[PDB]
Amino acid sequence: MKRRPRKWKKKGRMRWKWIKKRIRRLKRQRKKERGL
Amino acid sequence: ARMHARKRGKSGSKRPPRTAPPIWLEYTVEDIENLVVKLRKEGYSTAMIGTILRDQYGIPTVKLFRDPDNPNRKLTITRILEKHGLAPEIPEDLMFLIKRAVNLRKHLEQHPKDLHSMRGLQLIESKIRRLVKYYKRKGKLPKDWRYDPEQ
Amino acid sequence: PGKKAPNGEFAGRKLKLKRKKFRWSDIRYKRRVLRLKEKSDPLEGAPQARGIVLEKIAVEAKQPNSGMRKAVRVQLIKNGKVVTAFCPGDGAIKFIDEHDEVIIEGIGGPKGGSMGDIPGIRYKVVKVNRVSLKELVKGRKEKPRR
RNA sequence: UGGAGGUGAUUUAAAUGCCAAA
RNA sequence: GGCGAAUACGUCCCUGCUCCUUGCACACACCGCCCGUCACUCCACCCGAGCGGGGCCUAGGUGAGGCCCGAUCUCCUUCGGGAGGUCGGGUCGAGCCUAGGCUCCGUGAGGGGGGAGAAGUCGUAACAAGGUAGCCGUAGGGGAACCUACGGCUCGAUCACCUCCU
RNA sequence: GAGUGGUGGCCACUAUUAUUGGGCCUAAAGCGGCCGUAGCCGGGCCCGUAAGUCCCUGGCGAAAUCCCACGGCUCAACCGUGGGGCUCGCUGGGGAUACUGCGGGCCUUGGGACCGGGAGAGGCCGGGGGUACCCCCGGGGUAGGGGUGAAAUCCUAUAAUCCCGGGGGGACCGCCAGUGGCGAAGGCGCCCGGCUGGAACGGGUCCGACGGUGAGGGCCGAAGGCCAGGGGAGCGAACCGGAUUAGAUACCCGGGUAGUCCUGGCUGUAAAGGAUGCGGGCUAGGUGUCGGGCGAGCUUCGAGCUCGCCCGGUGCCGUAGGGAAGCCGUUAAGCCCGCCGCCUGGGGAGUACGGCCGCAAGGCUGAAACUUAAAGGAAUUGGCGGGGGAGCACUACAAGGGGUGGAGCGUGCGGU
RNA sequence: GGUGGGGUAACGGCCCACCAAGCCGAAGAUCGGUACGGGCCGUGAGAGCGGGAGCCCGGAGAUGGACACUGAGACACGGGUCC
Ligand SMILES: [Mg+2]
Ligand SMILES: [Mg+2]
Ligand SMILES: [Mg+2]
Ligand SMILES: [Mg+2]
Ligand SMILES: [Mg+2]
Ligand SMILES: [Mg+2]
Ligand SMILES: [Mg+2]
Ligand SMILES: [Mg+2]
Ligand SMILES: [Mg+2]
Ligand SMILES: [Mg+2]
Ligand SMILES: [Mg+2]
Ligand SMILES: [Mg+2]
Ligand SMILES: [Mg+2]
Ligand SMILES: [Mg+2]
Ligand SMILES: [Mg+2]
Ligand SMILES: [Mg+2]
Ligand SMILES: [Mg+2]
Ligand SMILES: [Mg+2]
Ligand SMILES: [Mg+2]
Ligand SMILES: [Mg+2]
Ligand SMILES: [Mg+2]
Ligand SMILES: [Mg+2]
Ligand SMILES: [Mg+2]
Ligand SMILES: [Mg+2]
Ligand SMILES: [Mg+2]
Ligand SMILES: [Mg+2]
Ligand SMILES: [Mg+2]
Repeated sequence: MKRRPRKWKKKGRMRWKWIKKRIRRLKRQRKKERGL
Repeated sequence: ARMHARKRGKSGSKRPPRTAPPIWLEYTVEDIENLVVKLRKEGYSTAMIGTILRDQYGIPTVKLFRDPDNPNRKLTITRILEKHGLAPEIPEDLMFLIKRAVNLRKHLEQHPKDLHSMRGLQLIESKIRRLVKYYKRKGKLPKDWRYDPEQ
Repeated sequence: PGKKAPNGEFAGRKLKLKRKKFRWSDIRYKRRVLRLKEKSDPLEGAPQARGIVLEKIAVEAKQPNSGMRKAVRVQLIKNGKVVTAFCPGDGAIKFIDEHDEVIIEGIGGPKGGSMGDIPGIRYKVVKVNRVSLKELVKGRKEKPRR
């Protein structure tokens, strides 16, 4: 992914690391359904 | 700065501004040419001949005498050697770089994991290619001449 | 960052290329050249439109304001799309009946969009059955056909 | 006087903000 | 008014208040601020079985009509020929049919996150050393914010010691 | 003011598209690092040419439209006669040579080559070691050891913890050690030997502009992960138990698989940060430290010590100047000459669709509908902290004396 | 692109027969999108940015797609033929 160091600031949002993990989990499911 | 390392060394020679040879110098032009030919026949490099002439015979650079045959230019060691047919076929710095590259390649055959030394080889070959382009432009090398390490 | 480049006398092509390249980062230029507004505009570039009323609704104001704003759903004659139009005035909703025809135009907010404390509404009613709504609100005129 | 680094440690548990301001 | 003691001559441990210094995403001033899942309402969008309808390329077949060259026929000739019908040959050709491949529009069972709203719910992850310092990369685990391991940064508080400077 | 308001579009506002004329340490923005092809930018002198460039002059670029004076409709708008401009573009000739281009000649300052005495955890290969830790065997001794805020799981009469004599194994190199050294960056620390890369200083040595940057392209690249074959001491994702808690999928405790280590490949990612791209010239001083050279003085004569100056690295304080400020300040974030990369309010979103690469995990490239009035930075005054320091109080404690909370009743309050 | 012809008012791969492997392209070919071109017009201190219906000059069309007769000139808006 591309870097947005502004997203790492914690004021008014959750941690960027776990958002990235959640997005990567979401993208796996779409890829699996595409192969079917 | 340096071509690759980007350092700023300043060491070098500081030649005073002068035109005529000094009074205390007693050698004539012919003696100097004979000395140069003798030293070349002993097997020295062009840069080494001038060093010996300066250190031992008390002769500052031979670029203080006009060329007796061509009055429009001054004398240099390479021109003196050309006047007798002892000049190198390949320019000396190119030959030295090629010689350094050949020795390093056979080291890297027994040490394939020496990655830091390999970058030195790449830089050396970059210098070689710059020089060969320049010498092709001026006509000092044949147009078909090519550098191949496998040779 | 060094000096701005290129500055050479014979470097016109690169300079023109650079200026063209970075002009696409301007959002106003991009929307005009690619014609993005015309692709999604329900009014199809017109300043006004005519439609038929389907039903009456009310929308709550945003915080920290309080109140209900009276609006209508309008189906456009020219393409059949359905939009929402605000009815300006005090008690103006009483002059609107279902199945009437109305003329609507932009509401006049920033960037050609919504305004005030009612986002989501982009249009307002101007005429009802070919009679000015402002007159009806003030008086001076009666709504035709009862 | 004022600064910049390094190594150590740092004794239980302790969540929340309604009413009102309107 | 009568009668008339015990203990301490201290400390900031508990409850609090004053001043110096330091951190702060707080100023309604920590009774502050603030995050995510599940439930409810509305809006735009994505994937998508099926279902219809259009447009382009190809390949094959067919082909109104046009032109040219032959043979023959009918009627007029100022005898030079002209006007046309029928058959044969060659060539060009709009359109039409079949098959294949790309592409557009309308519906669409089912699935997915996004944005507003205001509170139905469970917790308290971030801001002070936020009560386990916070954050980046990679990997595993968990109702949900999150937790753990290896390498990194200071955009980390307090005490003791050490080191290097002005 | 016979007009005056609403809606949509273009220019200006806007130096929010910047040639004139913007930005990129902390606010959006310098590729993780380097090598190099095209392009762009390129040191000094002499001779020639005349393509670029400048001057003069012929042939052209319709009219209408624009500007000026005069003239006709009452003046004007409008129209006519003259003078300019516009279509900035083309073409035939003549003249000049400062700059750029092209051809020839001559240089040494930038860059490269070579020689000398030295410096350094730069890299690869072989050998030899240092304590420490774990397991096994033998001797002594006997009831606990371990661990926490407090405990428990766990180990121990098959003799543990602790002490002594032996055998085996895998990883790692303490103090000295230093805003010290080396490397393009990632990174590099036991000792002896071999091979090898780069840099600084000293230089009347050699070549003679051979240079800077670099779209496409190439090579290197912490940890983790994957594919085959080994190894496995200690530590330790997942997992299994003991606790804490309202719950505790955690923090704390006892165990433990992958992994961490070696050989051959793949992946190409970090707060890969000096959050600061690289080359050149110039613009006060002061003071430490590392390498080389020079001078002077000491000396146990040491590759030793002290002081001064030059060059190159590495820190601190600071003048002019710069900046929103924090601050930077010859190691610039100052003034000037170059080249490439990137940014254009906050979200949606580094997402959807398409393409390339990879065994996989994943990498590079990258929108729109819609939504929103701020998001973001530096600094100020207060209030607060399960931050530090100093002080104080029987509506605080500590040392004491007497009580209230249980019963009946007096009186006040909520509720009914 | 060459050689030899045909056809045209006329030069030409405009069209044929034969001989070669050429031509264009990261200084953007090919393909896709959107548009008649210019003199001019709107705005701005200028450098620029945006438009090009109405008047003049040039191009193209006559419901869509093809094709001919007459003539100096047409494949003809108020002439002809087919789908
Ligand atoms: Mg506030
Ligand atoms: Mg709270
Ligand atoms: Mg917390
Ligand atoms: Mg915490
Ligand atoms: Mg876990
Ligand atoms: Mg504006
Ligand atoms: Mg700006
Ligand atoms: Mg930023
Ligand atoms: Mg960088
Ligand atoms: Mg960076
Ligand atoms: Mg020059
Ligand atoms: Mg000229
Ligand atoms: Mg004119
Ligand atoms: Mg008059
Ligand atoms: Mg007049
Ligand atoms: Mg006139
Ligand atoms: Mg024993
Ligand atoms: Mg380069
Ligand atoms: Mg680092
Ligand atoms: Mg220095
Ligand atoms: Mg300073
Ligand atoms: Mg894809
Ligand atoms: Mg009390
Ligand atoms: Mg007490
Ligand atoms: Mg009582
Ligand atoms: Mg146009
Ligand atoms: Mg008209």
